[PDB]
Amino acid sequence: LSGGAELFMRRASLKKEELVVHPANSPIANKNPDNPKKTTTLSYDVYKD
Amino acid sequence: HNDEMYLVVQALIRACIIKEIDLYTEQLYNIIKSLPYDKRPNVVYSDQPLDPNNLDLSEPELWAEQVGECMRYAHNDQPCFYIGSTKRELRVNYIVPVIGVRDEIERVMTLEEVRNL
Amino acid sequence: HNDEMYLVVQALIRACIIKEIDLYTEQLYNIIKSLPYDKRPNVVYSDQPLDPNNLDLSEPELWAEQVGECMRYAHNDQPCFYIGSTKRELRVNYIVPVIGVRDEIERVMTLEEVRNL
RNA sequence: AAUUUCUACUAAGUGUAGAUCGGUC
RNA sequence: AAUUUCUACUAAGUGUAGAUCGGUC
Ligand SMILES: [Mg+2]
Ligand SMILES: [Mg+2]
Repeated sequence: LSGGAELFMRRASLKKEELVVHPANSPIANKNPDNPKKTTTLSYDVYKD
Repeated sequence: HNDEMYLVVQALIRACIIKEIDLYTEQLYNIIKSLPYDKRPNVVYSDQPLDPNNLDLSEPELWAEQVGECMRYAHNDQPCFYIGSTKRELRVNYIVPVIGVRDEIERVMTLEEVRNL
Repeated sequence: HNDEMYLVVQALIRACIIKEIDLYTEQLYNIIKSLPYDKRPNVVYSDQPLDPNNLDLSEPELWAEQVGECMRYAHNDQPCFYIGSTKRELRVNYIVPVIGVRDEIERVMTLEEVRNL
């Protein structure tokens, strides 16, 4: 170890109005053309940042 | 209550128009999310009511870059259409797909999205 | 032009209403076709403009049989909804999801379709 | 498109693949 | 929900697993 451990608190930037999600149980497309699958589906929320 | 109800009728005409655009945005969102990001059309974007059966090819705001990332609006859950890559932040909510690349595009390309696949 | 345009505007209001019903039928069609036939809601069926925000449970036509076999009706591209099994042949295209068995049921249960699973 | 921050993903289901010492223009 | 006809399916992607002889209230 060494001295100078620094704990940084960080505030919020993205407010609750401009959140965009990948929803639950919806087959969305896939970006990579080298994907052997073509769609994917989860059972919960995948947000944006 | 004469002209006030008249502009209310105009607002209801714009309501049926924006719900036709939202319906075609939903079904068009389904046929676009059916595509694996390579057979996607080059799509005109707008944040204005864009009415694909009454499209005007006049202004130079017409653009033909390939669409993607059509995810929600999770306060109101929408199909959202980034006009470039992931890191361009050009989210919109009104789209009309057309034929091919830029410069005096062809006219409409209505309901031929199943012929893209 | 005094009285005829009045019912023309009423026909446009009914057009906006039936396009709301068609839009909620589209989103509801997707959220029901994303369910594996066991967690399906018990669905009121009709072939009439059914408008779940303006629902009136006064008639004895209320019924809550579990929905199944929801698929495509490509002659006008309409989403078709069977209501029994495959072999009951009672296709409809207007649906309202509620909970449970028959008789003076829960009322509407709109916009809670993600809570089915 | 979910991260200690950055980038390309969904990649076996609130993640996965890499990389990062430093407060200063 | 595709069949020589019927049924349970989607079952590896214009199909899979079975069964069916007679014309006749
Ligand atoms: Mg990223
Ligand atoms: Mg059958």
